[PDB]
Amino acid sequence: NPIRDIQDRLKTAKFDNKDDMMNLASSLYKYEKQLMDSSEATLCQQGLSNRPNSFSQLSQFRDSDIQSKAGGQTGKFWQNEYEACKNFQTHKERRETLEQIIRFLQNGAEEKDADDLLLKTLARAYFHRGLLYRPKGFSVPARKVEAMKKAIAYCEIILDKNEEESEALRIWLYAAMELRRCGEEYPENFAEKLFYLANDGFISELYDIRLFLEYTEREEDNNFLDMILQENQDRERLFELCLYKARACFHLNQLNDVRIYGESAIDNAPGAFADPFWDELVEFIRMLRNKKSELWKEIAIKAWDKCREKYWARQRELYDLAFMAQDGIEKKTRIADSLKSIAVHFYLNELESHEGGKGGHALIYDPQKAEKDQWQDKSFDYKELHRKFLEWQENYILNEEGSADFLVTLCREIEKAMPFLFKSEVIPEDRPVLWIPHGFLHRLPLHAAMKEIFWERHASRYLP
Amino acid sequence: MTTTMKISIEFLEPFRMTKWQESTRRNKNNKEFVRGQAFARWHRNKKDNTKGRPYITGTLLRSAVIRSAENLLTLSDGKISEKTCCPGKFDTEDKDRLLQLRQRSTLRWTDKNPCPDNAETYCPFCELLGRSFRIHFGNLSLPGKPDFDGPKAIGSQRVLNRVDFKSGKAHDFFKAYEVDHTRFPRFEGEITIDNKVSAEARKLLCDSLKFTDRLCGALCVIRFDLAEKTAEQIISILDDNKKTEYTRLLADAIRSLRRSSKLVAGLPKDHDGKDDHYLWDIGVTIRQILTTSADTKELKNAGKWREFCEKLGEALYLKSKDMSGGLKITRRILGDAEFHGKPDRLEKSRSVSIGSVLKETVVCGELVAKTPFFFGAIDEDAKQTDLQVLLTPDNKYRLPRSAVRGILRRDLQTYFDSPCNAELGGRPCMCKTCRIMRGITVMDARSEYNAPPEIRHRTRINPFTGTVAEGALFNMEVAPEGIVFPFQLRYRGSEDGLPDALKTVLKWWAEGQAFMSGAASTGKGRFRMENAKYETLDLSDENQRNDYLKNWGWRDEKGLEELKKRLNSGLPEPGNYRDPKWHEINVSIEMASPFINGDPIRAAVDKRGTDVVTFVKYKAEGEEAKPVCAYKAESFRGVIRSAVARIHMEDGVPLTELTHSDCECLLCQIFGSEYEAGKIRFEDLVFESDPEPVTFDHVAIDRFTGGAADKKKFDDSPLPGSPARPLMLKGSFWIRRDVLEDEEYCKALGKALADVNNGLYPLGGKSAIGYGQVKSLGIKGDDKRISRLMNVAVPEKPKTDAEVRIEAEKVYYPHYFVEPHKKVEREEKPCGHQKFHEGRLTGKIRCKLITKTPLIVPDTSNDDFFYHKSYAFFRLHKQIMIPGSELRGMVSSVYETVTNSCFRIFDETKRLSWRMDAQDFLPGRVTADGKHIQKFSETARVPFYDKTQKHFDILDEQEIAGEKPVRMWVKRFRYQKAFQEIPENDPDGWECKEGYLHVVGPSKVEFSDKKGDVINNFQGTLPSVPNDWKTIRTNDFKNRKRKNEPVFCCEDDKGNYYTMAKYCETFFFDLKENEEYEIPEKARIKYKELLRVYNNNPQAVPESVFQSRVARENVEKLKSGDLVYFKHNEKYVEDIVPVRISRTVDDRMIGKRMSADLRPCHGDWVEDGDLSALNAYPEKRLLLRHPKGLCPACRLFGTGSYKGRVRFGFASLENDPEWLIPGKNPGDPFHGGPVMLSLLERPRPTWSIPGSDNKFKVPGRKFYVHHHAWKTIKDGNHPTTGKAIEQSPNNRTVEALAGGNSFSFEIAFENLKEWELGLLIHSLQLEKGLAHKLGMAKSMGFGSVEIDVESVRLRKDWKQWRNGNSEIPNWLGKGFAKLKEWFRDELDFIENLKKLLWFPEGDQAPRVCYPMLRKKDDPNGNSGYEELKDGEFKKEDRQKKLTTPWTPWASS
RNA sequence: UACCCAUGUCGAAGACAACAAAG
RNA sequence: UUGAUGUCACGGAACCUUUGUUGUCUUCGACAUGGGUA
Ligand SMILES: [Zn+2]
Ligand SMILES: [Zn+2]
Ligand SMILES: [Zn+2]
Ligand SMILES: [Zn+2]
Repeated sequence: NPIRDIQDRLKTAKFDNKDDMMNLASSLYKYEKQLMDSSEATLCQQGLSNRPNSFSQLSQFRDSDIQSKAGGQTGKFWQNEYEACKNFQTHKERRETLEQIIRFLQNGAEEKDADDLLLKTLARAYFHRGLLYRPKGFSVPARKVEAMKKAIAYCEIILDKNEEESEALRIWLYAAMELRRCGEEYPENFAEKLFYLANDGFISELYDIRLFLEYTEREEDNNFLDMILQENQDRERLFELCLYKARACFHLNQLNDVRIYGESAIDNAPGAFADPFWDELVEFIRMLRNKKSELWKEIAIKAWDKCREKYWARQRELYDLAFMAQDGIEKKTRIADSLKSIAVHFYLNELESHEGGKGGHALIYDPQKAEKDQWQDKSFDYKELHRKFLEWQENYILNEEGSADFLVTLCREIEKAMPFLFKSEVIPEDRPVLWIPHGFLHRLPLHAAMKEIFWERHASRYLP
Repeated sequence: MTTTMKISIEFLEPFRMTKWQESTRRNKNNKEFVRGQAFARWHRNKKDNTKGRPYITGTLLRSAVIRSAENLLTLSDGKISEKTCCPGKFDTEDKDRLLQLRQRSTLRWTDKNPCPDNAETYCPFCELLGRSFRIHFGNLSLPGKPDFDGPKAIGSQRVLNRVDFKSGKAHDFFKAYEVDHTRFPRFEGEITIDNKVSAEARKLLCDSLKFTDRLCGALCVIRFDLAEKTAEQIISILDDNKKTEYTRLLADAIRSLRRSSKLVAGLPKDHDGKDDHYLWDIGVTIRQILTTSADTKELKNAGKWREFCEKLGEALYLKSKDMSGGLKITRRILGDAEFHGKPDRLEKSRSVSIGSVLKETVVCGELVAKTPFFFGAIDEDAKQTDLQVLLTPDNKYRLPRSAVRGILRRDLQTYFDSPCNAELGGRPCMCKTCRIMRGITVMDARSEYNAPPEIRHRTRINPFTGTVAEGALFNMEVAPEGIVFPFQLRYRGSEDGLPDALKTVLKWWAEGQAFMSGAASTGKGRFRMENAKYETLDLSDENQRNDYLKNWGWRDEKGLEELKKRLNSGLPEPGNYRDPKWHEINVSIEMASPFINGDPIRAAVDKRGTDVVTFVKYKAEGEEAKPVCAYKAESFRGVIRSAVARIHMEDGVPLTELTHSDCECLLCQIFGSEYEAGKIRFEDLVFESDPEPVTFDHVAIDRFTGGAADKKKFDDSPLPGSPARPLMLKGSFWIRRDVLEDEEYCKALGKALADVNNGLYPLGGKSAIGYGQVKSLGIKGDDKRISRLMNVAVPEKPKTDAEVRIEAEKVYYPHYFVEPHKKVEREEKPCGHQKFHEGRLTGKIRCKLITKTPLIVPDTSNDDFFYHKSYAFFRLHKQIMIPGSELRGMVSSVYETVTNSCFRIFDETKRLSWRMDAQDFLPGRVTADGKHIQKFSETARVPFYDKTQKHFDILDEQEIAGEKPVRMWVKRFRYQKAFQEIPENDPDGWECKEGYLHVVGPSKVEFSDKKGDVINNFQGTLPSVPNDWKTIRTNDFKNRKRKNEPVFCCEDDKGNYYTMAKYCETFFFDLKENEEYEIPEKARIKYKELLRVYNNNPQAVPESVFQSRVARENVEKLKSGDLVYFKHNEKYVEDIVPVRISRTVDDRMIGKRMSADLRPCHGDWVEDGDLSALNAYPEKRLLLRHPKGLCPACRLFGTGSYKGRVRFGFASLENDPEWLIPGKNPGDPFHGGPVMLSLLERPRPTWSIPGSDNKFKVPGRKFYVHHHAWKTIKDGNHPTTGKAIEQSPNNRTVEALAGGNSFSFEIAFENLKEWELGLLIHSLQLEKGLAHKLGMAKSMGFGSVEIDVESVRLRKDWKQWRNGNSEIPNWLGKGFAKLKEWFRDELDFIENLKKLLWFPEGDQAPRVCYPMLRKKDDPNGNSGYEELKDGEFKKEDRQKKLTTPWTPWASS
């Protein structure tokens, strides 16, 4: 009964009090919302008990400055409740709660007389609405980018008037970081806004920690890492904090405790792969490799162990790092077999292919040889081989009976890209060969490799 | 040295242009910039201004030429003339410097390696590529390079979306500028060719130029060698007359006039035929302004007039939006941003050979719109219409190429039954649908027809309250059916002809199943391919290829005309044909009741002049539009969807109560939801025979006064329908064959259509008064899969227990009042309309009505059937009927009285006024502030209109007006007179005092059309009426012997004799400056009401010279310095009057004179205030509603917010008419004779409420008693006096039936409790000895009718109906028990109602008549109204006698 | 500043209230 | 108003959901005007 709620709010309402105005605005908004969507509560055909006094109270409430101020306070209260109750609510409950805040404030933010609290809450509401989008597959959702861009636009209004606004500067940088994660470039004034944050301290938010880490990696200065280390480790999200502290220690040349912080982050990790921690962990491993620090070879293996114990776009990159980090050929076979879902094992390392290296690794195991030479690691470049496969595949569809030339070239390309197939040293003659391919190699005819066709010397079997 | 080759590009379609980008944002990282790389660009002369011109990049032309050269070399085995062409090099090491990398496969013609990086000579293809600036492609720009204000000056940006195949809903969208080829067809450029370029390379370049068929999104041929002033005037007119609530109605009506300028001459008049229409004659008037505009020389052209009307309507709409706070548009939270495809940067190319076989098939036909269509295209500058259709700049309907390609892709995917789950970017998709589409060319088409689109109003109904949902009202532009678009399709591929999928799709289109536009669920966009012709061209043949190149593929107009001569008729026969997925179901609806589909805007421009007319649609018959009455597809779809939803449940919850989020119920699977398209499509229903609409007049009757309520008098023009001549409504709807083969969905549709067939779901509006009743509904084409499901005497009424004792020597009042009970039972939540609730009764009641006295139900369409107004009995198609609205109101009054309820119709804001009679009022003058009145001490009479003095001559205009003070001698002895100069007769005893003059004019006038004592005693000729009130002088004396009582006797040219008996004005002197009294706004409102009553007086004297200043000079407000009589309290004034004896205005509205519970549940604002400060907020409605809910009458018969639960049908005569008076023609027994009635005059609330005392309340509900004065009227005599009735312009002659006529009608009730149905049956049948009153002249003895219940049928289920005659006593008992529960034995209003409903017995004729004005006017000797005012009907005990039924007012 | 009334005429309502696009 | 040995943008239906509908007896009697005399 929304009408009874409005009557109760008007029964004892003081227009100099913030709480009463917030309650009255919430009741009126809820009544209007239930009217709009044609719910069962629209059957309430009654009105207000005391017309002469209710009319005066409503007229006083609907005056411009009281109504405008009550709207911002109501939006802030809902945002504060959401930030503490987001863990309890589900996806639909959180999504509906945030969209309610946006609608309540969007009708007033278009004017020039809107207060900063209206813009700050609305910008923060959009920032958290965009974080609810789980990145599925390689394609980033197009509405997460829109939400971050919309949050930035609201913050830019405040920042133009007040460059050093404390709350608006954070949200502008929070959304700018999200745009880079999605795939978009940094905004046109990212360097300026980030440098304005140098004359500030942490607001205890975990998102502030990574903001100063990026400042450290841009200006090469280490005047904020000491503050990061002396933090409280009793927080709920200890895994995210430990990962940040490892980065801070790395720039300070504290190599010993980086493993300790990384160990806790890996051992204590969230089960869900949609958490931003997993993306940050992969970048942390890539950061060590990019700076030629011989330390990622140990963190990556430990991270893979936890990941296996527990889709995610970075997941295949995590397997690639474990494949590269591990120096044992026998262990690398088990890593490759998980993704697939004389024995010759194939694994296509997309990370090394992007760097120009031989991303195709052939793992040949001959039991009859000694343990030192039992495993052989043969590397090849499959970029040219893949292009030949695509040409044959398209020619087969577009022009049947004319793709035989492409098939012969494709079969010959296999031998040219994999010279270790007709060599007796690599594979002894007259012995069966088992094929367990990975990636597009399933459709690639391996037994038909021509130099002399492959089947004239070895037998072939396929395991999916 | 080089050579210049001039290039001209002619566009055959609207090409696409990309928006201007900042120079820093022209890189690979800007998605929008890369997306528009295939479009024409926009140039800015200055970077800070949008002024510039469009152009086409030469790199785009080079890329198109390279692609064409690849195709040609593939055709000719890579040989041009004698030389052989290498495959060419399309690989570079520095791939980061290239803005775009090739994603498509490169065509292969030779297996050799490309030309060496350094070589003496290159192949012709390599020379064309530029490896050997050998060939420089210049930019293409408009001839002469003009300048425009911006990109909007040459084209309009249009939104193009991407629709998900599975759901049928747009996944995302993007925008592009479309520049019409008609306005900008030519772009000119140059190609610079070095002299070292080989002849083979030049020939290849020329062939590639001639082979390039499209560029910049359009097919191309490349050759080488007042309204604002009118709006301001209308807005000023509306503001000056204080009529601004009509702004949006005027905007819509004026925009509706764009069809033709001849509609202005046909604008409706008032009901008297004069130019007093409430819309067009508000002001110069609006009608005159529109008439002047239509006759303007500039606006003679149809297009200019249409533009003027559109601009005027838009301006008025924008002005109307400002009145509600402004134009606020809700914006989407997320998802309202464009999505652009992101190409993938591929390292190396991919050579693919497609073979040397290439055949191009041309299909030409016509796409004829079999249904109205809608191609959505919203103009940001057109806010008036919510949904808009796509049009060309010359206002021609457009068939966009993008929509045709999308529909073709959808149909190909449907044929293959395999959706294409591809994403924008990357290498081309290799699925069969994409392979077919990459060879498909369709040409954008437009229509010759260019009439303005029709606007359809659409709403969404709240399933719970049965009324419109909040914010659910919008317009929709709809393109008419019958529009023909040219169709040209070309397929280029290696097949011997069209693909089997394409053949099947084209055969589906040729059968009429071409759904190509949006809003398909409401029957929009069904086309048919007609007169289709096809031909296949073998481009592999060298001669055929050369002929194709020479004629540019016959793309241009001349080439296309030449090519159409060699097209084979028909379409190729599909080898593998799959049946269409949609099936057509024919609907036949028969209705035996009037039908209306409301179109209020069309009624404002219709010459009929009614409140609402029925919906009509327009068909495009070539260049002319044909208006046809039809039933909207949206309304029929909504009715069917409501029928389906209210029957079924999802997990125990009705489908009407679901939010349909993550839902898979049958409603979302048949009719669709907001997340997916529906699987059923409803079309418009047209009537088999075109009917002429008829006008039915309606009026709302006040429950207290018993007369017409204020502001409530209306009419409608539905399509007539009677049982004798039913309305036949025919049409069809399309259902997808997957649904038609599902037994559950067929069962649901059959149940819904069986409920509709049983009359539970009327079509159209105003179903409460008997409109839209469905007698039957037929379904064909479903193979009986849906049509399968479509397939005790009443106890006597009890004898009455009411006894009324009638005496012969007594005369009774025509009407009495029933005093209501103090308690009104209300409920906050009525029964919802979303389902058939358990424990509730639904069905029909069949009733029989028999007349006991002559009945008058006029047919007011013609007021001159026999100035004097003559009416015939109501008829519909030569059949005597009673409209269901009169029966509904008659039964509603009795139901409101039996179940003590609010006065449903009551003018709450009425403020009463009473005339003063001949002391507390004191003289006063309004201060300069205007908020205070200063008291005067004493007054004297100044003779102004006699011959004693010459005051009018001596005094001044300001002195007469009283603005400036005057000095006059005053005498006190009693002798209170103030002569300005001392008379020469008596010069002693005068005192001089200063004051003000209160001169209002000679207004104490006695006027008549006869001659009285004063007129008869006048000697000589009566002077004519003077033209000035200042020149009036006394001519005679009433008391001649004593020479007093001066009068002025004059005669009018019309025969009126005027006797003015005033000769003195009042002199206000001795002003008190220290006795200022405040004027409250309540007194100002009272004085405003007094002035309004003074200025609007039907009984005013015809000559204005005999009126007071307030009436003669039309005073509208109290001003400073006014001289008035006022009464005051210690600090404030109470009542203000302008003259000595005037009106006393009531302090409160009449709504405050009754109990707060008896007022209407949803009424007006009676408290002191404005309530206009909350118009823009939804809580203003809560201040107009009772705190406790709705009374039993408002829950059953409904309110503005709650739909009623009873429907009253028309009552039809059962036998041959028995007329009261035989007709003049004995051979025509179907028409009766005329009978003339007395004057019917307005009810007077001041009689029932004698004065301003708080003891005077509203007496109650007025009911008319039963008597037999109709016999006296039939004899031709006045019921009161007995004299013969004289014909006058104010009385009426009617055709009336007699007693013994039987009518039959049915009442449909839904979700009624047993006590509600029992009380309704009780209010219908009443009891033996009781009767209703219906029709005209109820106070004269006409209209006594009796209703008998004949059968009650109940709806047990959707399929089974059961007889309910056995449960009538139980229902009556439950209703009586409910009445006892509400009022524990204190049922005194029921007894009074039964006494007033009592019908006289045999040999018992009461004498019932209204008293005359005065006893001298009554030959019978009975006392008049004046005698009763101080006699038996004193104000002390007048309401007591008026509220006691059958109380005599005379004792003859 | 205390009393006294006099005249016999005349049509009224002609749309109003809500929704004015929202997802 | 582009560079050029690489542009499948004819690679993308402004698409999907919504009842111009709810409420109202072509009805009906006392009013209108402002003074006059002492
Ligand atoms: Zn070459
Ligand atoms: Zn495809
Ligand atoms: Zn559903
Ligand atoms: Zn009520």
